[PDB]
Amino acid sequence: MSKVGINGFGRIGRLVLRRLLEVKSNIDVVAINDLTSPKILAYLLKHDSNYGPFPWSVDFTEDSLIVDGKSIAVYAEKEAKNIPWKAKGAEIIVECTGFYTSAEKSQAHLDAGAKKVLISAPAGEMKTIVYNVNDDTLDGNDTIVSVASCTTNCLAPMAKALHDSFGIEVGTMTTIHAYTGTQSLVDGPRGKDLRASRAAAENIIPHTTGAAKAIGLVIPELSGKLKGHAQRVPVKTGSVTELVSILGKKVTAEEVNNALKQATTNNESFGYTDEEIVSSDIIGSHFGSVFDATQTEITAVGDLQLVKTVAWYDNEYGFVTQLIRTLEKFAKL
Amino acid sequence: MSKVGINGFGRIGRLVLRRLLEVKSNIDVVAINDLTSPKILAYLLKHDSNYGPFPWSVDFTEDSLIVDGKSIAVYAEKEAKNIPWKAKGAEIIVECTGFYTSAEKSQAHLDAGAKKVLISAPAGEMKTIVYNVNDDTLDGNDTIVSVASCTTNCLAPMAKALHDSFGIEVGTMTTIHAYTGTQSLVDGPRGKDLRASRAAAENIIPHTTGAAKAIGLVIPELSGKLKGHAQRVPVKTGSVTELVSILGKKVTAEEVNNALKQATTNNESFGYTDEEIVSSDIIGSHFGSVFDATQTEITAVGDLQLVKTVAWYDNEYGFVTQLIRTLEKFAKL
Amino acid sequence: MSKVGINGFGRIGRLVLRRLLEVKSNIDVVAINDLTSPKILAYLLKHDSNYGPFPWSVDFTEDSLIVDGKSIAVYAEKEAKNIPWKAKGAEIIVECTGFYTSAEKSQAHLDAGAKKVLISAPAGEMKTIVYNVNDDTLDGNDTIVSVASCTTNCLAPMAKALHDSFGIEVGTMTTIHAYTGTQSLVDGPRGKDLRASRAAAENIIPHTTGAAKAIGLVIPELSGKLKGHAQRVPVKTGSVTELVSILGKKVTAEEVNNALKQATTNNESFGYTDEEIVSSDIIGSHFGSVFDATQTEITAVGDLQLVKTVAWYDNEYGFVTQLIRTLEKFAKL
Amino acid sequence: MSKVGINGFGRIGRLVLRRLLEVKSNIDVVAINDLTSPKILAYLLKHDSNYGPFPWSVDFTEDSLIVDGKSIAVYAEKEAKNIPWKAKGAEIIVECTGFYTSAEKSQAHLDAGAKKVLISAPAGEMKTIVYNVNDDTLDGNDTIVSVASCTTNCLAPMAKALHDSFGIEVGTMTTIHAYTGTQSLVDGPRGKDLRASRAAAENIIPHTTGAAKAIGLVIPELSGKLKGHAQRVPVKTGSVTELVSILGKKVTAEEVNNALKQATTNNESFGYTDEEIVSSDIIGSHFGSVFDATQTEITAVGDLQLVKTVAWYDNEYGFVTQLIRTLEKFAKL
Ligand SMILES: NC(=O)c1ccc[n+]([C@@H]2O[C@H](COP(=O)([O-])OP(=O)(O)OC[C@H]3O[C@@H](n4cnc5c(N)ncnc54)[C@H](O)[C@@H]3O)[C@@H](O)[C@H]2O)c1
Ligand SMILES: NC(=O)c1ccc[n+]([C@@H]2O[C@H](COP(=O)([O-])OP(=O)(O)OC[C@H]3O[C@@H](n4cnc5c(N)ncnc54)[C@H](O)[C@@H]3O)[C@@H](O)[C@H]2O)c1
Ligand SMILES: NC(=O)c1ccc[n+]([C@@H]2O[C@H](COP(=O)([O-])OP(=O)(O)OC[C@H]3O[C@@H](n4cnc5c(N)ncnc54)[C@H](O)[C@@H]3O)[C@@H](O)[C@H]2O)c1
Ligand SMILES: NC(=O)c1ccc[n+]([C@@H]2O[C@H](COP(=O)([O-])OP(=O)(O)OC[C@H]3O[C@@H](n4cnc5c(N)ncnc54)[C@H](O)[C@@H]3O)[C@@H](O)[C@H]2O)c1
Ligand SMILES: [Cl-]
Ligand SMILES: [Cl-]
Ligand SMILES: [Cl-]
Ligand SMILES: [Cl-]
Ligand SMILES: [Cl-]
Ligand SMILES: [Cl-]
Ligand SMILES: [Cl-]
Repeated sequence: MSKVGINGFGRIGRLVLRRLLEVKSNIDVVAINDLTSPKILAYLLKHDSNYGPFPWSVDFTEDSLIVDGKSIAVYAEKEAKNIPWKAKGAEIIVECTGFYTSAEKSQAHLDAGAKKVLISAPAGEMKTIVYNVNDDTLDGNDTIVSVASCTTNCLAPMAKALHDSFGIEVGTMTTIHAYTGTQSLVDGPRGKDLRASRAAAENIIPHTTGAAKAIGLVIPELSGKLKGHAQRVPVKTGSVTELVSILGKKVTAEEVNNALKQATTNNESFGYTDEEIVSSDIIGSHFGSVFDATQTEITAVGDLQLVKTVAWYDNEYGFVTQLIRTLEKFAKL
Repeated sequence: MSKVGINGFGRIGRLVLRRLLEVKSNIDVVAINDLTSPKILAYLLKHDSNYGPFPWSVDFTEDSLIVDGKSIAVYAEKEAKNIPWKAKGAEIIVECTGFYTSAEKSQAHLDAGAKKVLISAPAGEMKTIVYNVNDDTLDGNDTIVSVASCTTNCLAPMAKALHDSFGIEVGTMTTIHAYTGTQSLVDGPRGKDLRASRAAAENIIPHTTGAAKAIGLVIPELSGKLKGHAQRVPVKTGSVTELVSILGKKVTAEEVNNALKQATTNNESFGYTDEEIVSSDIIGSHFGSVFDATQTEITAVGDLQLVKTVAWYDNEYGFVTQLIRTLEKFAKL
Repeated sequence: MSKVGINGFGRIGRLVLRRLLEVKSNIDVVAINDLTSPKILAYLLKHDSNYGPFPWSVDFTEDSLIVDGKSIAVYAEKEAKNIPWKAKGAEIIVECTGFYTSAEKSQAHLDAGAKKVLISAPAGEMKTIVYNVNDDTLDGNDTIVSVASCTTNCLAPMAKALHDSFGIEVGTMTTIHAYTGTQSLVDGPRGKDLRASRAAAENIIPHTTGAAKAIGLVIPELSGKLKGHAQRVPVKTGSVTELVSILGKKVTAEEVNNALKQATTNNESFGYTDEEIVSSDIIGSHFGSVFDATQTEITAVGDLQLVKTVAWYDNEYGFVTQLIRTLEKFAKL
Repeated sequence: MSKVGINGFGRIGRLVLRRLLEVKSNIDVVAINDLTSPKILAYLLKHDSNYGPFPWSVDFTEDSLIVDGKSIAVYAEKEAKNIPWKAKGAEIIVECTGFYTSAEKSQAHLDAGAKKVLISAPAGEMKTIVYNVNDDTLDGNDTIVSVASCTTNCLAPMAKALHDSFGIEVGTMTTIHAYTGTQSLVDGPRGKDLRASRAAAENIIPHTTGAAKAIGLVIPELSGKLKGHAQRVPVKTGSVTELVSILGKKVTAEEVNNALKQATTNNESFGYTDEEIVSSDIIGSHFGSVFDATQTEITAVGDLQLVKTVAWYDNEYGFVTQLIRTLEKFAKL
């Protein structure tokens, strides 16, 4: 299967395409569905506030985009059941709308004539892959899979290294996270969630995330052992996850950092830094997660020890590189 | 005619209530319509990212707000014609949703039992008032009235003063304007305006406005003599309007500033400053416009002269002060 | 009664005046030292990007400010020993410059003729007060004293309550903190701290703070039990401190929240909220810290329990209210 | 000579070196002077909040940078007359500190052993070059020259084009400009410029600029015929210049646009767009100026006409491409 449709040509959807082209995948994006015109999708693909001009030619007709000379159909169907995926034979749907995050809802793509769906968000109790952590759980028989959230892709590889080297007995995470499209520009209603109603670029905004809760799906041994949340803050992309853990062994910072260094060596999904970087330095990252040895902290009082480990992530592009790695493997099974 | 309803309890609508309590108007707001729950409306009213905590007590029930101890009904009817304005006797509707910006649209509130409608926005060729420029044109027969935009309330008093003192033969305006809820948080579709699709807190974004174009509604002798546009920029509120004019007389800067100063004297709508202020100093202003003498500029070669005059405005609260002066006059006709 | 001098009329030092006038304190501020002219200090006092217009009249002469009709002498001596504090009889110095944060350095004010110094920052091993936590350790003999940081003033009352109710065995803190004047507007050298060189309004920036490390000066039984750091983010003021603890007893969330609530009752320094607030809601707070029951989290596995507690603080005005409470007491001893 | 030194390794100084490497220049940067250590300079060069990772290797020793394998000497001499430019034979100094913006001040570099200085800012009455507008006025005997400001490089080619096609009789300019390091992060003294004291990322801040006033240095026929100013706003780089002119002929929008379009054809310095861009789309531009046809406006009343023309500019990288074009020519004369 080398035929993809993108449902939801948003921040993640457009970057899926940009990254497919960047790595010369033999995947062919043949169709896109959204809620707008080809003219507007083309404007948006061409001009990006976070990543700058598209590196390839972009043009449009009344029913398509022309991206680096290839035609991609554009549809505007509110309900996935009505999307004509059969029309151009879209086999694998990259589900990036946020509105189909369960096997029940993403079934509508299959009903509509697609074979597989890769959901770009947590999608409940289904297979949930962080590339280079648990992508060997994938088989030929899988039809609807999740690559979880940006935060899950940041946390999982750090948690996994810690769990493998030291054991994690219990832990809590806080991500200091760039604001996203689910939040508000000015204070006003945003469904039921009171905090999401507040002006995102003018506030620190606590926010729920399931990355830690649902880590069970990626790292089965940590199931139920982690909790966490986010503080959404006014940067446009680039985020950082802090994990505070009780480990199964007494450790030093040096030891922790060496264990992480090993886990990131020749690891295309998981990077390492001992440089004094800030969030803008992670924009454009090709990793799902970048461990930052400069922020490691061990608080010890006798036999008790809290270990804080910190990893950066580009919640847009960095996450997308993990989505594509997983897509490329999903496509070959 | 002292009982009011607010349709659209947004940036403008919530501030309408705040300003009304602040000046202890004899006007009572007896009902609110929006699209959400009293809980959410009360949360937004209590906590404001731009003006801080509401200065009175705020609580709610399943169908009401309780503000400063007074009960205000809350309805959630998306079509104005369905709002049960008669239940609490709402007579004047302050229309702040953005969705009824015409006589044809806003007459739905009359169908729904109200007596008059004041529209918080330009609304085509109906009676349109900038308080202390043309509120003397209001009469007993006016049933649907507009107060034009924030930008109109800024531009008009400056243009009026220039018109009366010197003549404006032609002019062009640029307002450098705070972002608003019609813009986008992250890059993505925002109706059909391509620029409006771009991340508002991360861009200078050219934006069309009608303030100059429709100035004839407020200053009839300047009908068709002005054009202009906006540059939307990343401040939360607070804006500034520049007008470049060919006047009907040769002038000096001191002479323009003195004329403006005279027009702002005992003028509750139109302030003056010669202080080196910046936009956050205008937040919370009780004027619709504050002329800034430090920015006046006369550019002349022989008989060819360009005059640049600049005024600040808090496009949320300052505009709201104008809306409320207009409302209090409208209610006593 | 007591005559005060302010050294460093910056963000903090200006708000010290504002808050003293706001509470109608008996303290008279008779002198200010900074590095600039009365005209510039008057401009800055009058117009504040975070708190708006000064609530009292502000004027200047060539050597003073006139504030609400009262004269305050202005000096510009970069070395504190050259400040003529005796000329106006300034007895208590509020040291707000950043450059005299030790007993040895602040001694220069005593040499220059002041009697006491209160330093608006950590200042090594001196008496270090968080009002309503340990202000009872002050006595008539103290002549140089610290009120620690904003973060300490947020952290200490929350750590005190947890300590008093449950014991803290070990803990780690992260504060997501507004940017301040120690940081950089654009990427450029900023002393020796590499991360402080980076554009503050455009980045999440890891940053060291001694709040947790030196907490033993305020709560001696927690000496050595806490560590932490900051992430500096693009909000202009308003900050939040998370603390992850192992406590000496097993607990529920409700139980933690009730203990904190009791601790905040009739506590003018330490507030409580169960509302879904965001950082701009803390701006202008009259508390040093506001505990947020909505963010409390207990992660538990077997007999292991991590407890996350979170408190907001207005690192500018809120801290200042603490500084003023301490100042009022220190001046009467 | 082809050996260059940079004085002021700031936003402009560092981008000078990046651009020199990017276009594979002949020029050999042999020395840098600033105020700090090689370590700090290396960190700043390597990590850039606006343009991302340096595309070449960066290391340092105690007295040098090593960039793409080449050693560059670092000095820390706050007075230019003391910079030891003869040690590595720097012949042309790119003066980017902002402290030597006159002939008399930059003479210090010649006293210090250099032959020529190119000042990255206006510097009074000396040859002032906007590349592809008046670079042919440079000759073999010029030793101190200016490239003016970012704004000048944006305005001049638009003005030149309008002047050549229609005549400019008189005109006034407003640039909506990214904040820069001359401004303040938080409200605090900034020399004598009151508006520069105010928090740059939280305000619209009127600011003077000589772009229009000194335009006669670049286009002598326009001397005295233009004036203008800036509004500094909260975007990190990327700016826009609006010019309102009385022209020598009556025109249509299409006529202005086609004339501009012709002046931009095969012009490496002056670009054209008819796309609906916003400021972030100009970041990384290799033009000094990009004329934007979508914003052209003609306001006409009988006999009279005002013509608004607008061009974007990356006040950092864009301007730097102009500086480098000029430097390459200067070095070969
Ligand atoms: N932004 C991030 O940092 C991030 C990171 C990882 C995962 N995700 C997830 O990826 C998904 C997309 O997030 P995003 O930031 O790209 O959101 P977005 O809001 O930028 O994009 C959503 C796109 O889907 C379209 N859309 C909405 N409803 C639709 C429908 N019914 N049919 C077709 N198109 C529809 C919108 O028009 C838009 O173009 C979400 O599930 C999100 O949780 C986002
Ligand atoms: N924000 C400004 O600077 C400004 C200044 C002057 C005028 N205005 C105008 O005032 C009006 C409101 O602007 P705002 O900035 O407060 O917008 P907003 O988006 O903050 O508020 C609109 C409110 O109306 C509600 N709403 C939307 N459709 C509705 C419907 N059918 N029925 C009931 N409620 C509905 C929304 O839920 C929201 O609470 C617009 O016409 C706008 O142009 C805005
Ligand atoms: N969030 C906060 O801003 C915050 C919170 C708590 C404590 N503090 C502490 O308060 C102090 C001041 O912080 P700020 O944010 O007000 O800084 P600031 O930079 O806004 O103000 C410092 C003032 O000191 C002046 N100054 C510098 N050197 C001087 C000298 N040698 N003599 C006299 N004046 C001098 C400056 O001109 C400026 O007006 C620091 O110790 C800081 O850590 C700050
Ligand atoms: N930033 C822009 O948008 C822009 C555009 C065009 C021109 N310019 C001009 O270029 C010049 C530099 O601007 P910038 O934005 O790079 O400034 P900046 O503040 O980023 O850089 C100035 C550099 O000079 C160093 N410095 C200061 N005084 C010094 C001295 N006496 N000796 C040696 N080094 C010293 C600083 O440490 C810093 O690294 C200014 O003249 C400015 O007007 C700036
Ligand atoms: Cl469906
Ligand atoms: Cl959780
Ligand atoms: Cl209706
Ligand atoms: Cl117009
Ligand atoms: Cl506008
Ligand atoms: Cl620590
Ligand atoms: Cl000028």
